[PDB]
Amino acid sequence: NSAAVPFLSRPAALDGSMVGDVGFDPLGFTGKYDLKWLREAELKHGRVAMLASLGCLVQEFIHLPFEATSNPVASEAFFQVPSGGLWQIFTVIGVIEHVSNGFNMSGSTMFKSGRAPGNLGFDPLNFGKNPTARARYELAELKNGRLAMLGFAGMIHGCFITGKGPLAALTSLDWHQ
Amino acid sequence: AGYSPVPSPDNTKETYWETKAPSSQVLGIGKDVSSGNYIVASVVAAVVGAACTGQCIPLTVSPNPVFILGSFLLPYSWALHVAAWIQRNNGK
Amino acid sequence: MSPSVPFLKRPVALDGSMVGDVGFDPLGLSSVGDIKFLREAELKHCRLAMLAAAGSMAQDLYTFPGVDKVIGDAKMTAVHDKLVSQGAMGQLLVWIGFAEVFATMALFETLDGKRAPGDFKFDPLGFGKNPEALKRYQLAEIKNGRLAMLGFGGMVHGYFVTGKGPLELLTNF
Ligand code: CLA
Ligand code: KC2
Ligand SMILES: CC1=C(C#C/C(C)=C/C=C/C(C)=C/C=C/C=C(C)/C=C/C=C(\C)C#CC2=C(C)C[C@@H](O)CC2(C)C)C(C)(C)C[C@H](O)C1
Ligand SMILES: CC1=C(C#C/C(C)=C/C=C/C(C)=C/C=C/C=C(C)/C=C/C=C(\C)C#CC2=C(C)C[C@@H](O)CC2(C)C)C(C)(C)C[C@H](O)C1
Repeated sequence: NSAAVPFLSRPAALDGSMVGDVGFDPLGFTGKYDLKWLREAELKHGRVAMLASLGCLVQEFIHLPFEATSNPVASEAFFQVPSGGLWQIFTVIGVIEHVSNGFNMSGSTMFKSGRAPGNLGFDPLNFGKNPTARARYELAELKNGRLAMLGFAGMIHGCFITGKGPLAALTSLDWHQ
Repeated sequence: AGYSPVPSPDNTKETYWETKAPSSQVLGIGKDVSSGNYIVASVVAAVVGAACTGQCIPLTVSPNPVFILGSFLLPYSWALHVAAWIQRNNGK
Repeated sequence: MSPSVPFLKRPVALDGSMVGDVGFDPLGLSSVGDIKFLREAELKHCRLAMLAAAGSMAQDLYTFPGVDKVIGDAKMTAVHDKLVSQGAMGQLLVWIGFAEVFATMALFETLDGKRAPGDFKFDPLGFGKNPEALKRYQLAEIKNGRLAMLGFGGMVHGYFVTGKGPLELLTNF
């Protein structure tokens, strides 16, 4: 009954309401966990991974003037960079998390207010005016976030293996070994 | 009398017996196997397990995995022949 | 009864419903367990073994560029052993394990009666629509898979005896 895994029954929780649903839950996580919590996690992972993948790609080509910020490899850059700045980013991200969630950062309490999953109210330029455009943007954001999760995973692991940046690794494939 | 009901696994049947032999639901997946099948299985398992055990009695530092596996048929043959007796006295 | 073995009674579990059912179960292995489970296993083995036989012949005939350097003169299980070190067999194992986790979900559905054994709804080119066709193609699949299980056993064991791949063996003998 699923549309993604045609030989498996459609997950009961997935009924086509949330955007991006193709009836893909072969392992039954939706029955065990709240779908709103799962979608919040999915969109957060996708957004962080989108930012991360663009970050690696831009990092390897554009660098800050300082020597501590001139590593084409993202993995190596993490350690070459000062630790104080990394911890500052950690704390600022934590503050942003707290404020955006409203201090309701738990599985039980996050959606007590009733805000839709993935909606932290961040739309400064107001690009969500048109409802149809907003639906298209929601599906595009989900798809691009999933793509970015997988892509950044590939980038970081290929950086571990090759020891080079993403596109340097891509263009320096060793065809003769 | 106020105790909560005891949960038991799915498809749990009544296996208590005061007859000459249990009800063949005791044999589970092999409930529909024939008594002749159980007899032949028990004899074959006994012979193979005894042979594979004899091939390993003076255990070396590199015993044969297949002989180790087959040696477990001697214990298996006992259950097989018990099942044979159960299945002969239950109509099969 | 038992058309296949005329001197034995027709297997109790086998009623002739399933494709390729000639009442063949001399040892009564269908009485133990669920016949749906055994049919899923049989179709898995059929498809895997016929892929394996075609692959043995095709590796004997052609090899991809640059594989000769890695495997040397290895054939069959020797190729396996050689490329486990390289990592090819590991990647195949990872991806097959993914597919097999999803096939585990499929088997659990089959045992509940939701899924027909061996049906993964994989029909891209759309061959099986004419219910008649699918009914023939199912019999052909079962028969070819059985023949292929036997053929791959023969190929591997001929390699064991002689050290030669199937067609290389057949050429010289
Ligand atoms: C952590 C990230 C994450 C999260 C929280 C979710 C959450 C969700 N996804 Mg999923 N999704 C993700 C990543 C994620 N997704 C990625 C990267 C892709 C691209 C392939 C998709 C593609 C996708 C589609 C196409 C659909 C969903 C849907 C859903 C929803 C229902 C299914 C479910 O319960 O998933 C929960 C899943 C998890 C919590 C992940 C569990 C991971 C396990 C424990 C280990 C995985 C290990 C490794 C990565 C797997 C490979 C192993 C290999 C080495 C052999 C749910 C909101 C459906 C939807 O929209 O429903 C409303 C839907 O149709 N997702
Ligand atoms: C068409 C698709 C294709 C497939 C499916 C495939 C599969 C495998 C497998 C299977 C798991 C292994 C193990 C393997 C190994 C090697 N491949 Mg190969 N390969 C393909 C294509 C090419 C091309 C175009 C080239 C190439 C090469 C090499 C070299 C280099 C050795 C050296 O130069 O020392 C090695 C070791 C390069 C070469 O030298 O070819 C003359 C080269 O250019 N391959 N290749
Ligand atoms: C929130 C919001 C806004 C916004 C916004 C913003 C800033 C949105 C930013 C979105 C971004 C940055 C999206 C990035 C997506 C990246 C992807 C999918 C990467 C995939 C990589 C892959 C597959 C790869 C790879 C690779 C691998 C693995 C290995 C490598 O060797 C090779 C290779 C490179 C090929 C605005 C400002 C408009 C306001 C509005 O009110 C709403
Ligand atoms: C279903 C489906 C599709 C599909 C598909 C695919 C990819 C189907 C593939 C089917 C295959 C690969 C079938 C292979 C059968 C092989 C056999 C029967 C071998 C027997 C060997 C023997 C007897 C032997 C032997 C031998 C022995 C033992 C001794 C040796 O010395 C040599 C010797 C040779 C003599 C498509 C793509 C159309 C799409 C569609 O929408 C869905």
